[PDB]
Amino acid sequence: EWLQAEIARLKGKSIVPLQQVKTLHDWLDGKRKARKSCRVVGESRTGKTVACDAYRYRHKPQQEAGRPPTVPVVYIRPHQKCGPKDLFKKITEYLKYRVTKGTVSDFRDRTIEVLKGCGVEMLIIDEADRLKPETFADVRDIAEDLGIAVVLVGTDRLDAVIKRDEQVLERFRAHLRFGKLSGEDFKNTVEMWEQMVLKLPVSSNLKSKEMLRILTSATEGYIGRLDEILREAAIRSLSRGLKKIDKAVLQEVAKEY
Amino acid sequence: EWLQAEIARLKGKSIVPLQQVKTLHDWLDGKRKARKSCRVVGESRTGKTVACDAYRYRHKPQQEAGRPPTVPVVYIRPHQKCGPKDLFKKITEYLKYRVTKGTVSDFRDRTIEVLKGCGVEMLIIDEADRLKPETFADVRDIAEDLGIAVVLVGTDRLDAVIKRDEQVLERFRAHLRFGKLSGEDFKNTVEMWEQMVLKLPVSSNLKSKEMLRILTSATEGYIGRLDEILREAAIRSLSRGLKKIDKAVLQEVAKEY
Amino acid sequence: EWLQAEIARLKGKSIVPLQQVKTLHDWLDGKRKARKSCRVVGESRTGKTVACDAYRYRHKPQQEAGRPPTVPVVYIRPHQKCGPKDLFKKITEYLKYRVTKGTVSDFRDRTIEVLKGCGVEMLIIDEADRLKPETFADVRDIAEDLGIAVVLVGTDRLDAVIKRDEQVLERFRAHLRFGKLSGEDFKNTVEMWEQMVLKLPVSSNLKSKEMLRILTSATEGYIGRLDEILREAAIRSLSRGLKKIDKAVLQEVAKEY
Amino acid sequence: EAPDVKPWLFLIKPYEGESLSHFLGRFRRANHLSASGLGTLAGIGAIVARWERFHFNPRPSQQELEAIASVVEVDAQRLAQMLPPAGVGMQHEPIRLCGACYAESPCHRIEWQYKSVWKCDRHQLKILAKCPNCQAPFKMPALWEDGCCHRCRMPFAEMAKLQK
Ligand SMILES: Nc1ncnc2c1ncn2[C@@H]1O[C@H](COP(=O)(O)OP(=O)(O)OP(=O)(O)O)[C@@H](O)[C@H]1O
Ligand SMILES: Nc1ncnc2c1ncn2[C@@H]1O[C@H](COP(=O)(O)OP(=O)(O)OP(=O)(O)O)[C@@H](O)[C@H]1O
Ligand SMILES: Nc1ncnc2c1ncn2[C@@H]1O[C@H](COP(=O)(O)OP(=O)(O)OP(=O)(O)O)[C@@H](O)[C@H]1O
Ligand SMILES: [Mg+2]
Ligand SMILES: [Mg+2]
Repeated sequence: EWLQAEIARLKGKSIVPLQQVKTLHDWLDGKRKARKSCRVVGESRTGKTVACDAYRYRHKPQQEAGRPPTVPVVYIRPHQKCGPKDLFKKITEYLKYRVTKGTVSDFRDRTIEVLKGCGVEMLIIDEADRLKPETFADVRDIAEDLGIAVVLVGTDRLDAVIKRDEQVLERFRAHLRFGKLSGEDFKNTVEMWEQMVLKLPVSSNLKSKEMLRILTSATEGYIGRLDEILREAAIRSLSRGLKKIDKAVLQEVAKEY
Repeated sequence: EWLQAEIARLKGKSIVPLQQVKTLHDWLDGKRKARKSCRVVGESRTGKTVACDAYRYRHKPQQEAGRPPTVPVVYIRPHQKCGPKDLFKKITEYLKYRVTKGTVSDFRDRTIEVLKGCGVEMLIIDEADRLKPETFADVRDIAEDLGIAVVLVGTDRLDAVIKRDEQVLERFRAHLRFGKLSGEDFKNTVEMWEQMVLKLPVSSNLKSKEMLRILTSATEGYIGRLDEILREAAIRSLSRGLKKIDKAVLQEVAKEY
Repeated sequence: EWLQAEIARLKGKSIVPLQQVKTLHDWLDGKRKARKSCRVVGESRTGKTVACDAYRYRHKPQQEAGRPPTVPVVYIRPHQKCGPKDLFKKITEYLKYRVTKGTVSDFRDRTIEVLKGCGVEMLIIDEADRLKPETFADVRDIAEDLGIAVVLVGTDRLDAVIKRDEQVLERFRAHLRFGKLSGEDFKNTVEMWEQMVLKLPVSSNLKSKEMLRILTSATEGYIGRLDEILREAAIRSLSRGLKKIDKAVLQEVAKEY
Repeated sequence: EAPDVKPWLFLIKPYEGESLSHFLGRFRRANHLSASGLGTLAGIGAIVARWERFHFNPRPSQQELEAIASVVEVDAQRLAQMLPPAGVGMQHEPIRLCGACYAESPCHRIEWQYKSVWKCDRHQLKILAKCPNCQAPFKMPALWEDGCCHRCRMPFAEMAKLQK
């Protein structure tokens, strides 16, 4: 019945344009035209990884029948304590280059060789604070030896990791900060989320002063929490047979968090 | 499109004949004829790699009709945690004497045949502290066996590595320091960058007291930042259709740092 | 706007040539020549630190082509509970070397190498009483081993700390003392502030008996308070459209102290 | 994950008559592979390091050429044209060169290793078996990276002038 699909929209993930996302896309384009490496910093629930996904999608690969593809933007999330062979394996896999085995020195040479001719312009690294300290040398090498901009993405832990090596601090000195929601921006967001994401059989009227009090204490400005609290309350309302989010179950959900 | 022809120029890198470059080259020559090893130290944005590279190109390898090329000067940047084989392979491939599978004793016997016959007077090792501690045995060996000057280039950490091994500390005791710009020298360099690098269709007059305040705060004397900030501000200005850098656009760029 | 610029001027520092500072510079120059360690003592608002910074800038680094600079005066200020590694760390940074990971014996051995080669004649330590008691062993050691005048600068509490250690007191007995302003000297100095610092559009007549009573009670002879009070009285008066300071407006300010 | 790319390599097109040693050598420079690395990717192990030396003592089987065909995107029947035809005896000791034709197509032709070939018919010139100036014997054709003598650095195209 109709009730079964509705978990899926709620559970299903989506991207909503927001001021913070637009700000990055334009700044990254300055960096990509200029071929300047830089870093993006901010708290872990500000939605940094998602903004970078949205950016990647705007520049599709071009592929002919025979020769290899043009791919302007590369995005990678390293694993914890990611070493040199692991970094080169991820750059190589995001392009689906078929060769899979090799010595660390062979992957190094092979990675430089697939970034060239393939025409990469920007390399984005997410949770870059996971990089094992010696792998920043292979990143400094990619950045100086090829006309490729490198964009490190992380939390305030990224900085503490950068400040331990003058060689790295200086190539990556410029940066942009992802901030939290507040005031009218938090209010307008909430409203967008109701019209663009929840779409329930009857409005939940979230901008009301009494509901914004409950959301603000529950979420403390993180877009992450706001999305999770709202969807959880919506599904949990629909499964109880209500046609909207009930203030009573919004209060119940906000009690767990 | 005239606009496009120019942004692709400002994207690229160039060399300016600063007093610091002429100072290095006049020092290295003494050492070359004297055949003595030495090291060069300084902070990571002082442009050590560029001044050394520019030197390498002042001495084109020569060729007669019969015997192999005579190659007075070699420049190499090794890989992080560089082993003995990795050092020998990179020396050997710079000289273009390609070598097969062999064990490490075979890489050494070939490293000496390619450094002999072919005149080699100086070896330059960039980022010398990428070398594993044992490889210095190979570096000393070469330096003492053949009349080849070896120059080690690096940051303050390089000396922390060297002072661990008294064997190395003594062959490479003499040194030179790359330093940051200041006073009249920063101001003269800024005026040089404007007429030499930027070449914008009307003057911006960067040596003005008001602009030197912004540049001295933004760059802190590193030739790296000075070159980076000015290219970034010129590209940003031209993309807006401005014929010059202005005070407000230079501040909007400097505020990212 | 005019007032805006006068706020932006008067919120900043300046240096006035005064007898106390000319006396310090003649005294320290004798100690730099003769290489004897000594101390500068006096009350906390006498301007000992402006006198020492004014001295440092008369002896800037003398930079040659390829050696480290000669740095006649090194001036440092320790953080609270300064240990043996923090003293070497700051000496090393002040001469622009990068400090890397190692143990205590390494910082000390490296400190002596950068103090040697680089001409160093005098070391000035401000707020000397932030030093942990054991670090004085390293301060004496340098002062005896190398041709270095160490100057300890501080308040009367410094001597209370020093008298706890017979070994140190005897290296650092020679002293110059800063005092307070009085009589003709306080009166003459007030007029120097009007002509060189305040720079408002008409004479405030601060040297008259009726105004000197206000300032004497307000400042008690400390150059610090005199500076601070005449700057606040100038700022406050300019915002109300006066060209000068007057009896009531200066009493309005003084009544805060 | 990738944004809709097809799995790929730096493929190369074979020339009109090059030897299997030379072709594999080009393939493992277009992609940066070692000889045992290419053999491992193909799943035939250390076999490739014989074929680059012309050590065809046991000849390349149909199943081994098909394994290489799955890497290099050339079918087993076009790979077989880079080897001697059935009963055409080759020699794998003296590597040999025309050099006059190396300006028209920079490759080692398989036919220069046949025991029956002594002159190139396109140019009516005697085939070389050493560098005409320094007398050095040529490297195996997989290693023809520079297209010149490895000892005296004379281009193979200039050995056109020094033969017959
Ligand atoms: N622009 C956006 N549109 C819609 N939802 C968003 C957006 N940005 C973030 N979110 C929401 O944020 C949550 C996921 O947060 P996300 O992974 O983007 O955070 P992050 O700051 O990248 O995390 P971390 O730094 O810890 O890796 C999801 O609920 C997702 O819907
Ligand atoms: N001599 C120079 N003339 C012109 N531009 C220069 C010069 N030196 C440096 N630059 C500019 O500043 C940048 C930094 O210089 P460079 O990369 O050579 O620094 P470095 O001291 O070798 O760095 P590191 O020590 O961190 O490896 C260059 O990419 C270039 O844009
Ligand atoms: N000789 C001077 N010339 C110009 N301005 C001065 C002079 N002496 C003091 N001042 C001004 O008055 C202030 C008085 O503080 P000062 O810098 O003298 O501190 P200090 O007494 O040396 O500090 P400490 O607490 O360490 O003893 C200075 O910061 C400066 O603004
Ligand atoms: Mg993320
Ligand atoms: Mg460098």
